[PDB]
Amino acid sequence: LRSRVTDRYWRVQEVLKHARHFRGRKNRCYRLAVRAVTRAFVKCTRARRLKKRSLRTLWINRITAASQEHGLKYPAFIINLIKCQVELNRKVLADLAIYEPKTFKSLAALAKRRREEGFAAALGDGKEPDGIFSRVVQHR
Amino acid sequence: ISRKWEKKNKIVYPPQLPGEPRRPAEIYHCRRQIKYSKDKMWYLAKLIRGMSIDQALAQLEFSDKKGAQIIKEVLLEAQDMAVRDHNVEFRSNLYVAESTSGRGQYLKRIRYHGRGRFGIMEKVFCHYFVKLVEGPPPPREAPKTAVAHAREYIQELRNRTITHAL
Amino acid sequence: AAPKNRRSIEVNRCRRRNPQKLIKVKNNIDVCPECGHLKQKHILCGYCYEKVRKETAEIRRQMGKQEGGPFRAPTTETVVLYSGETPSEQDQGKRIIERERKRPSWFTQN
RNA sequence: ACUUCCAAUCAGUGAAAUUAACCUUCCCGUGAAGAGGCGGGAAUAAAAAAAUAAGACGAGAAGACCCUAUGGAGCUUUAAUUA
RNA sequence: ACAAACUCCUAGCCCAAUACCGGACUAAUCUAUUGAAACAUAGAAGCAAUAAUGUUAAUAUGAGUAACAAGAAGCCUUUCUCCUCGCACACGCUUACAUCAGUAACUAAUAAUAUACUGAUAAUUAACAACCAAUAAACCAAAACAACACUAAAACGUUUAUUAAUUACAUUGUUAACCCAACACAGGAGUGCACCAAGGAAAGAUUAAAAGAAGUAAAAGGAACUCGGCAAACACAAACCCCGCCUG
RNA sequence: ACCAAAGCUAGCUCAACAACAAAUACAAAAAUACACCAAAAUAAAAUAAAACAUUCACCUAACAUUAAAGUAUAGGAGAUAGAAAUUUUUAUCCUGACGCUAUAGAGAUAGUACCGUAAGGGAAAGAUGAAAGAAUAAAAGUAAAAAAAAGCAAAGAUUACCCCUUCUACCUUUUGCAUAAUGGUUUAACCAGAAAAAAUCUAACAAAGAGAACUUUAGCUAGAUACCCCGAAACCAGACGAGCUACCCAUGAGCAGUUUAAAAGAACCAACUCAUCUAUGUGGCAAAAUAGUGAGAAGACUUGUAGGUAGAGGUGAAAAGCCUAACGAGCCUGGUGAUAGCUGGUUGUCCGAGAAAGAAUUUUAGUUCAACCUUAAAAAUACCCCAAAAACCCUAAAUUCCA
Ligand SMILES: [Mg+2]
Ligand SMILES: [Mg+2]
Ligand SMILES: [Mg+2]
Ligand SMILES: [Mg+2]
Ligand SMILES: [Mg+2]
Ligand SMILES: [Mg+2]
Ligand SMILES: [Mg+2]
Ligand SMILES: [Mg+2]
Ligand SMILES: [Mg+2]
Ligand SMILES: [Mg+2]
Ligand SMILES: [Mg+2]
Ligand SMILES: [Mg+2]
Ligand SMILES: [Mg+2]
Ligand SMILES: [Mg+2]
Ligand SMILES: [Mg+2]
Ligand SMILES: [Mg+2]
Ligand SMILES: [Mg+2]
Ligand SMILES: [Mg+2]
Ligand SMILES: [Mg+2]
Ligand SMILES: [Mg+2]
Ligand SMILES: [Mg+2]
Ligand SMILES: [Mg+2]
Ligand SMILES: [Mg+2]
Ligand SMILES: [Mg+2]
Ligand SMILES: [Mg+2]
Ligand SMILES: [Mg+2]
Ligand SMILES: [Mg+2]
Ligand SMILES: [Mg+2]
Ligand SMILES: [Mg+2]
Ligand SMILES: [Mg+2]
Ligand SMILES: [Mg+2]
Ligand SMILES: [Mg+2]
Ligand SMILES: [Mg+2]
Ligand SMILES: [Mg+2]
Ligand SMILES: [Mg+2]
Ligand SMILES: [Mg+2]
Ligand SMILES: [Mg+2]
Ligand SMILES: [Mg+2]
Ligand SMILES: [Mg+2]
Ligand SMILES: [Mg+2]
Ligand SMILES: [Mg+2]
Ligand SMILES: [Mg+2]
Ligand SMILES: [Mg+2]
Ligand SMILES: [Mg+2]
Ligand SMILES: [Mg+2]
Ligand SMILES: [Mg+2]
Ligand SMILES: [Mg+2]
Ligand SMILES: [Mg+2]
Ligand SMILES: [Mg+2]
Ligand SMILES: [Mg+2]
Ligand SMILES: [Mg+2]
Ligand SMILES: [Mg+2]
Ligand SMILES: [Mg+2]
Ligand SMILES: [Mg+2]
Ligand SMILES: [Mg+2]
Ligand SMILES: [Mg+2]
Ligand SMILES: [Mg+2]
Ligand SMILES: [Mg+2]
Ligand SMILES: [Mg+2]
Ligand SMILES: [Mg+2]
Ligand SMILES: [Mg+2]
Ligand SMILES: [Mg+2]
Ligand SMILES: [Mg+2]
Ligand SMILES: [Mg+2]
Ligand SMILES: [Mg+2]
Ligand SMILES: [Mg+2]
Ligand SMILES: [Mg+2]
Ligand SMILES: [Mg+2]
Ligand SMILES: [Mg+2]
Ligand SMILES: [Mg+2]
Ligand SMILES: [Mg+2]
Ligand SMILES: [Mg+2]
Ligand SMILES: [Mg+2]
Ligand SMILES: [Mg+2]
Ligand SMILES: [Mg+2]
Ligand SMILES: [Mg+2]
Ligand SMILES: [Zn+2]
Repeated sequence: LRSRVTDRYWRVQEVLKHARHFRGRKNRCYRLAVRAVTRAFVKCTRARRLKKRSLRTLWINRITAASQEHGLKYPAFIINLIKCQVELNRKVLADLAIYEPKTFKSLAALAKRRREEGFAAALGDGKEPDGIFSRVVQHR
Repeated sequence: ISRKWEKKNKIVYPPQLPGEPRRPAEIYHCRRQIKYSKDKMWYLAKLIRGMSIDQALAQLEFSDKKGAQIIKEVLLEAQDMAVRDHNVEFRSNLYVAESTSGRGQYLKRIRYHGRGRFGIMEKVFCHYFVKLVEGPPPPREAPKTAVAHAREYIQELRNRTITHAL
Repeated sequence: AAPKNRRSIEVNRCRRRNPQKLIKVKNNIDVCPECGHLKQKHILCGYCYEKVRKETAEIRRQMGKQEGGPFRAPTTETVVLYSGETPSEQDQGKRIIERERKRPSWFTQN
């Protein structure tokens, strides 16, 4: 009972589906296609991992620029926003930086205020005064 | 073998509704198994494209290549069928729409070398295809002006988005 | 030296479709006022030169008949005649070739 | 110096080894220890035709050298078994 | 501050891997029953190629690159311009030869046209050449322009006798441009007469780069070159060694 | 749009059953004249024994089938080889196919073309229809439709092709490969894991089980689970080869001139023969040539036709030369799927768990044992581990052993 593979056409089609937009001979010849397609998928999955650090880099830059406009550097801005107990994404923060410049300058004013409060608190060398923005709320 | 091109003359259209644009005559013609090579034939085919049939005949006539006499006869045949078998008023009204070479079937032979070595020598044949259309030759495209470029560039600067930003 | 790699069709299209390897369009083509065929500006008309050539061939045949052998050639000037023509005194004393065709319009009497 | 065959341009006919894919730069480092592909820098419209051979550890022959198979063979005798 | 596969967070089908070893499914065939258009349970196997300097077929690249050919003019076979392996037979090839016709494409390494492609028709005629008796007996005495010799001691038959069907005309070879080298090969090929009386064309068209091949000439110098006076010369001669004695 | 692509038939596998007439062995295809006929001597080796000498099934014969039995025996008592006594078997009829469809199946449309002097090798291909007494556009390669700074050619993406940013082709092979290690132009079709002793798993019946012979202290019987592909140089038997070349045996044929008393292995120099030296040529004009230049040129000279010697051999003015474009031993067909501890290859997806060298070895390119490990099972303690304890002169980090 001799058997041959009749459906070889669709087997090839399934790997050429992905190969159509490649340059040169990879979009035709089944060898070249197979290899370039495996390459393509591997870089696909690595890109999934990268694109999270890329987007986060982008965000940090935009936050840095927005912060620079108001004369405050990136680390200062972020730390002080945190020490005020305001937890905001860098995604949400960069979006505020572009599409709501007013609110964002409000934030930068807040952070700057909180920081000067910090310098004054630590240089003052006494334990008593709580700057109005230095109090810490425990939730109920 | 595949014969298709020849059959493109066998299409019969539905009659004309009143006052529409008159669809200009298309004539197809080919010549199969010319003793010329495909690559040389290509240059002749490339030369006459878009020309009016009279200019094409003029060029071909004085050209040196042995393909010239061939493509010439083919254009004359095409013209004769254009006026006779189809109906075309004013036989100089034709221009060349599409001109092209395909490879025909090839002959195989031995080519002796030396020290008893042989190469495999392929006798070359090719087909010549031409499509003629009745009407004055389409206008040749003018090189982009500075007023064009500046328009592209502005249209691009103005197509930007703030990315990943919403 | 043996080529290190097969070239892609891209590279080949670049090389052999170059504007230099394309056949140039000859701009000096005109029509000949007589037969209205095509000719190049600096070259004689092909179709005209044909009928000239044929007639020269035939007149050379008849003047080959008027000569007896290979080495025997006339010392007189020659003048060719056509049906209905009789020699002028300027042209007499010369060898005469007589022809059936009435004198062709492009060939003058002089 | 000059002639002739090649030669280069036009017209016919038309092979060969070779070739993972190539969208096929230079420098200095690095690295399976000598990089067009890595790192840090440089330089850089796009294609032809003509040349020169520095590189592609260039192309040709599963190195004739060397060593290793409980691989072969030819030659010589006090190798060992012997018609 | 920025920085991971680490750790949180929101959801899950819930945690890497070469040799070897376990599991779950399934592509394509065929056979049992179903199924009706692609079928689902079983049973079976020539049961699944991106890799063997894999095998066959076909296509590219190198590449329209390397390389190939036809002396001039005319009235179309007539003159010219040049170079010289020519005609027979033997062997061997087998119709490639002859006439008329056709060549789009096949053969020619291109064309023109055709001794070499295709079709039809014909053809070399025997006195030359092949085939073509035996047995007895005499005969020591070279060919060599052959007188006579030489050493190396020389191929070849006449005549006498005994019988030999006896009787027109047997049968067979008769073309060629040819054969052996894969080729319509710068090569290999015996003999008799020839040096032309016979055979043939070294250039498809240009342009006049380099580098290559072949040839010619060169001021003064004449081996200073280089392993070597190799190659080349308006030279062509002398001498000395080593090794073999010598021709082979 | 070209080039191409598709059919189902020709026939095959495997198995049952059981046109004369003439002409020919003259140099086959030639009617015809004196002879002769006719003949026979063990199979060898490749290979197993991890070498190799004794030994190595099958290869000739028939004897079959179920057993006795892989038992008695025979063996460098190694590798392996291997009976018989004695037992079993019902008739024919009843043919087909979980066999191939044109790279398959015969080598086959054929032993033909073609390749070889010769023995011998040995192909490729066919596809419309009732009727031709009717005329799908899907592989690679190309065309429609040259190409614009940048870089394994993609990916993340973007309004946007690029431009940005991130990435050392793939196999094989190794301690380690982007390697400048091997392999591949590309497409299509072909192209490589076979065994049932022991075991596990699922069932039958059970002190028994098997449709005969056997095995049985839970066993027996049945099913299912298993172990590749391509490569030498070689060696042995029998054929075919001396139209090349080596040497002979027949029978023929050449050698002009010039010099010399001379045909004297004397001079000079042609035809003819060789092959010195240089340059071209190197897939050539040529699987050894062409141009110049050279040696010999009445002799151990060249050359024609026809015989002869054949591989454990022939022939050799020995070069280990030559014996038909590869001779330290010809070519062909068998043995022959020779044998390769050595390269090179080995085809679907997805999950579990996962290895680094202690011994011996003609062994160190390999095997076979231990240790680690994987898959099943049965159990009880396992690592960690405080005192206490382990040598005598000096002797650190630390081990061993245990609640
Ligand atoms: Mg089948
Ligand atoms: Mg994550
Ligand atoms: Mg080709
Ligand atoms: Mg050319
Ligand atoms: Mg580039
Ligand atoms: Mg280093
Ligand atoms: Mg470097
Ligand atoms: Mg060139
Ligand atoms: Mg170079
Ligand atoms: Mg490289
Ligand atoms: Mg080198
Ligand atoms: Mg090697
Ligand atoms: Mg050895
Ligand atoms: Mg050995
Ligand atoms: Mg982070
Ligand atoms: Mg795992
Ligand atoms: Mg298979
Ligand atoms: Mg395949
Ligand atoms: Mg190779
Ligand atoms: Mg392959
Ligand atoms: Mg090509
Ligand atoms: Mg080139
Ligand atoms: Mg050339
Ligand atoms: Mg010529
Ligand atoms: Mg003869
Ligand atoms: Mg031709
Ligand atoms: Mg004869
Ligand atoms: Mg004869
Ligand atoms: Mg004759
Ligand atoms: Mg040859
Ligand atoms: Mg020429
Ligand atoms: Mg020059
Ligand atoms: Mg010179
Ligand atoms: Mg000179
Ligand atoms: Mg001088
Ligand atoms: Mg000197
Ligand atoms: Mg010097
Ligand atoms: Mg010296
Ligand atoms: Mg010299
Ligand atoms: Mg000395
Ligand atoms: Mg000597
Ligand atoms: Mg001599
Ligand atoms: Mg052995
Ligand atoms: Mg073995
Ligand atoms: Mg051995
Ligand atoms: Mg045996
Ligand atoms: Mg077949
Ligand atoms: Mg033959
Ligand atoms: Mg295609
Ligand atoms: Mg880029
Ligand atoms: Mg690396
Ligand atoms: Mg490999
Ligand atoms: Mg290594
Ligand atoms: Mg390296
Ligand atoms: Mg290498
Ligand atoms: Mg290697
Ligand atoms: Mg390679
Ligand atoms: Mg068992
Ligand atoms: Mg049990
Ligand atoms: Mg032996
Ligand atoms: Mg052996
Ligand atoms: Mg003989
Ligand atoms: Mg002989
Ligand atoms: Mg003489
Ligand atoms: Mg002499
Ligand atoms: Mg010379
Ligand atoms: Mg001499
Ligand atoms: Mg001498
Ligand atoms: Mg001798
Ligand atoms: Mg010796
Ligand atoms: Mg020796
Ligand atoms: Mg040989
Ligand atoms: Mg094997
Ligand atoms: Mg031992
Ligand atoms: Mg080993
Ligand atoms: Mg314990
Ligand atoms: Zn005119």
